[PDB]
Amino acid sequence: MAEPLLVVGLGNPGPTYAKTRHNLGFMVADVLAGRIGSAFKVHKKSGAEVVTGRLAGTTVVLAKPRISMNESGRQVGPLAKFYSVPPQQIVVIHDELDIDFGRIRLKLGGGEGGHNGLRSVASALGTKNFHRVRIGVGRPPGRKDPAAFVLENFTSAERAEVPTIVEQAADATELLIAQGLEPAQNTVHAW
Repeated sequence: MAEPLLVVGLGNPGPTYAKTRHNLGFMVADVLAGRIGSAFKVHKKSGAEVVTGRLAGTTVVLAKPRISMNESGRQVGPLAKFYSVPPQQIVVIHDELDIDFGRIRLKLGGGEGGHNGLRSVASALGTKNFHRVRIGVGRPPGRKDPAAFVLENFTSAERAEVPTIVEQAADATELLIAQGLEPAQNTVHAW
């Protein structure tokens, strides 16, 4: 056993939320599984969905939580001990408010901003040192509040651009793993 890696995506359960701005993390994950072969199934001694296999040159483990978020770290902590994994070999995908609509950036460490799920995770592990993949959506109209703006649907002109963007994020995840942080930062960035 050469000591593996663990990849994770964030979102909420049901038909009611399937296509809001806050569910982007779920969409990129259904695609990666189609590039491997099989479908999901529940892990009984923790309670979540999992898939195992081969990718970009090495041994990998994939997942999706099943609870409302201010309650989502009670299943991520236990899963990490069952297989004996270090904190520097963990990767996570989510949505971002401080960048324009159609941009991507990579990172290690720092502050959590305004996402509720990110804080629940670092509080169960005991530290803030893990890797991240950011995707932006913009700022609110006038005097409209930030927590109500992310639960709505997209407008019509933004709707014909979404399937193109989901493809570019998957290609970028395979490169971090097979080449490294500093060099992969030189092809995708600006200023």
